[PDB]
Amino acid sequence: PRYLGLMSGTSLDGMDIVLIEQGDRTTLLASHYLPMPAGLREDILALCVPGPDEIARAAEVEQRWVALAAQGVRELLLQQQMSPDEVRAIGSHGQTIRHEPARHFTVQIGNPALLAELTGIDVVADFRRRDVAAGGQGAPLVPAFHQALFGDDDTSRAVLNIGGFSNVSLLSPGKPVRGFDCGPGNVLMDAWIHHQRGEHFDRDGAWAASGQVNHALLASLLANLPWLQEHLARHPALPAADIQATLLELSARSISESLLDAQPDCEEVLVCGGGAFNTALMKRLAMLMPEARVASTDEYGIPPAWMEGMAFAWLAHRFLERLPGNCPDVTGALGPRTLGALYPA
Amino acid sequence: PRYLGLMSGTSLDGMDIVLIEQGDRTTLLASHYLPMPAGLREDILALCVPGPDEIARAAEVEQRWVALAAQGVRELLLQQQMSPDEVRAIGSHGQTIRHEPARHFTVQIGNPALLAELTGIDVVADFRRRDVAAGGQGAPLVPAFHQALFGDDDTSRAVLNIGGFSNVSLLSPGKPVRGFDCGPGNVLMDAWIHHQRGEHFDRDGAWAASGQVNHALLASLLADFNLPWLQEHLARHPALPAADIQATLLELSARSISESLLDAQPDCEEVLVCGGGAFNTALMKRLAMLMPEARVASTDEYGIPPAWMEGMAFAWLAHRFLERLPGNCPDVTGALGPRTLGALYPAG
Ligand SMILES: Nc1ncnc2c1ncn2[C@@H]1O[C@H](COP(=O)(O)OP(=O)(O)CP(=O)(O)O)[C@@H](O)[C@H]1O
Repeated sequence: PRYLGLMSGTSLDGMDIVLIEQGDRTTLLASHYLPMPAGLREDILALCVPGPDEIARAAEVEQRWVALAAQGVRELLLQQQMSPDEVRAIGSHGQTIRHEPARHFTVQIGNPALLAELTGIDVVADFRRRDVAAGGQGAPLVPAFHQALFGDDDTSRAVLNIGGFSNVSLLSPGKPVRGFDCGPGNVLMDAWIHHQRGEHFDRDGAWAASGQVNHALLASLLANLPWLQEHLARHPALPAADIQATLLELSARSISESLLDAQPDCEEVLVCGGGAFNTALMKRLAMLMPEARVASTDEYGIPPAWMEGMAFAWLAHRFLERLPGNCPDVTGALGPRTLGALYPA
Repeated sequence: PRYLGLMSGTSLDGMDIVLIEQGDRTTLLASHYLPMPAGLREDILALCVPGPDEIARAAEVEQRWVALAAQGVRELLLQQQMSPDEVRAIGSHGQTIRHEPARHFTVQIGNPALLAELTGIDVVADFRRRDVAAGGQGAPLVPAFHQALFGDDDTSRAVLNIGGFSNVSLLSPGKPVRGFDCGPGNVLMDAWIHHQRGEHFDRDGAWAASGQVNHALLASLLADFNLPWLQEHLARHPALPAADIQATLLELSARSISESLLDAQPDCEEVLVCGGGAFNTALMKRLAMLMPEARVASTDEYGIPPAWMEGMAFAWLAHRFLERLPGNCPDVTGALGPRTLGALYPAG
């Protein structure tokens, strides 16, 4: 069946809306991004810390959030010339305004009843609360999706997300799913090329690849921008591209070492997040993990930029299939649980 | 199938827990009442008006609320020798802490995911939000249940709920379901007998029945609800026996109810009374005298115990959800049309 997934993370720049086809495999049919208006962003941020009149404020803020979400859903469907009747459900994360599992609560707003009213599509939402009710942290959610996609190959695999920072899901046969942070991802390379060339990032890692790794600098680094700038002053003036090359090597070494310490027999590293598009970084990771095949998740039909939205569409599917949606090995929950709640159209 | 219903009103005394069998008819199998501790009542009340730190406070309060609800479900099932697997779903009203349909929102707490986790039973909850989303007031919800129970091809009926206050569902054949608020129910009689005798309420209305209606006082009251409000009225009248005041308060409710009811439905053939007021023998007697063309009787005579009507409505709403049948009455709520109400939190 077909599902929409709706995600809006804590950066509040906009909403990711994806449309998947789900059967034996998960396939991305379409995707859409909708920027969040400045006014909505502030009112949400103002709810992310304790303040007065929160019940009423959150109730009114979520109405605006839902209207925007419904607009985005309508827009994606229009683009695909698809009737909402062709979609089984929307999996909506909502918007986190408070997440405090130590006090046994997590709060995502996003009035799913209104989302169903406006879209005419069944909504599955409120995915974190059941994991928390069962003693979990209510996060992370995506490793369950990683496991369903890539687990059970009888193969030791790592699903590596390279965003600003790096994190990995380890899928080892006969072992619990594991998850941990690997180190910096794109954060410094982005910071360095922005500072030096006004680029948001290093496309294909081409700037890094044109430079030459400085081993003195690399050694200092291994033993943010001001943090980096502090290091560069302690060396003669280095070409900016050599700096970039050294920053790439820094990420490649930190990721590969963290991964291999936890899963030395890793056979495949599947890379998602924007770092999967960094050709130079991907090449170096492969060199540093010579017993593992390193490839983008794209090679498996999962576009690396859309992992999160697709996970939420998938969670809608899991709910309706009466299958568990959490990964208690990573959330700390007592066991597998059905995640979410159904608000029918 | 079998369903649990969980009701907790704005009076904040306790939770109604009911077990029904639902097929062509709705039948009460078992019921349970669980008092709410003062500390929880106080903390809930404090969330009913705007205040500080509400998100975190509500989250902590609802966890205690859910723990109590789950124990109540457990006890009912223990008494009935029933496993949670024998229950199809719980329909939970939750606890209302803010209701402002004019601002298009209504808020019931009661973490349904936690309720499903603790009970091991599928939970259907959050019934008001879809009605509000469709432009309605999100209330009242019970008239749709009243309709399913008592709506008939040939009888003008009024289903009258007498709690602290009174509200009625008008069921006219070939006509839309109607609903409205009929005035005070037990609120003043309860306050007056508590003040004068330290009783929680006037059992069978016997104290009121021992008194005599004062027509001057009745006329003043009707020319207009709490104890200071009454004391202010008593100040404008000579000193009356306490029982006469109680008798006059009963007559106030009886006349206000009958007059609103008869004005809206002059051809009323049956008044079916539920809520605790149905147990007030003296009040029931006066309602019957004031509506002589209608048969005035407890819902018990129609197979629905009057104390458990509201809880049973929420059990019924869980059934309506699972059957994808509408749960609201848009003519009474003002919603755009019929809607499936609620959200499913599966036990899994
Ligand atoms: N045996 C009896 N004799 C007389 N009155 C009785 C009674 N049993 C119950 N009552 C009355 O019923 C009242 C409770 O009414 P009910 O239970 O229907 O209200 P409720 O629990 O729904 C709260 P609300 O007032 O918000 O509706 C008591 O306060 C009392 O006045």
